[PDB]
Amino acid sequence: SQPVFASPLNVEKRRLNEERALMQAQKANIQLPPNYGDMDLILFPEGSLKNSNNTVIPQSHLKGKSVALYFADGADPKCASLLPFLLNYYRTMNEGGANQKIEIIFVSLDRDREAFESHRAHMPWLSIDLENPLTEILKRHFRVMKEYEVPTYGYGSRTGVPSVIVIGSDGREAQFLPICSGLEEGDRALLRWDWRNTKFA
Amino acid sequence: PPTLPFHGESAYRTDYVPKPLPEVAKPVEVKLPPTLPFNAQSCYRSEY
Repeated sequence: SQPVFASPLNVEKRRLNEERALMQAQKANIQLPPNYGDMDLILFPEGSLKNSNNTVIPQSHLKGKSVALYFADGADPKCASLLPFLLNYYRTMNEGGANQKIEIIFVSLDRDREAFESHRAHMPWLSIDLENPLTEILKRHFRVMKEYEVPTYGYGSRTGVPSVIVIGSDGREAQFLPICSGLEEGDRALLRWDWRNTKFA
Repeated sequence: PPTLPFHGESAYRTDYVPKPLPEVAKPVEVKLPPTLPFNAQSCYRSEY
């Protein structure tokens, strides 16, 4: 239940993990319901991520990297301002090193496929397509809304787009980079991104 | 007239989110240096 309980992703987590606990109990002094640390999920299925020029890349290639979800629109002027800076951070951080360390996974608020592709051509990191429900349940998970149009479960707007969320393996928000947040310091929050502690185990 | 939605979240419930616990199970293992043999002997029993 991190950073929130009432996400579709955490609902799926709880159902899968606890029904596994139930069938384990039926097969066998085991806790019902299971502990949140003991809950394990697959954040991205096999067909979710896709790199440049459209070849499938799975979750297990993200091991040993600080991965951040880029929640972005195409026609948004903050997004247009922020895209080249996250480009230079990506380029310099992945050139200054003998090992790749940072990764970025885009999910989109473009209106349609043509806007999705026109935005996508300017981003070299990993991306998630617009039709699969992952690109929506991730936003419902990480509390990012364009406006008040989702059925919301007493949430507040954690951020408006653009955002980058450094994530963990079990969906836990490792850290927030505050571009449009409580600090409101834009296009310099990328420097607060650490890569020592926030690994994708 | 339309009704504007209510966005808002106080400072406590924005940043005093329940945090992950720090990982700790780290005892300090100590190695006892093995005892040396007692190679020492008395004068009376050495010479007499």
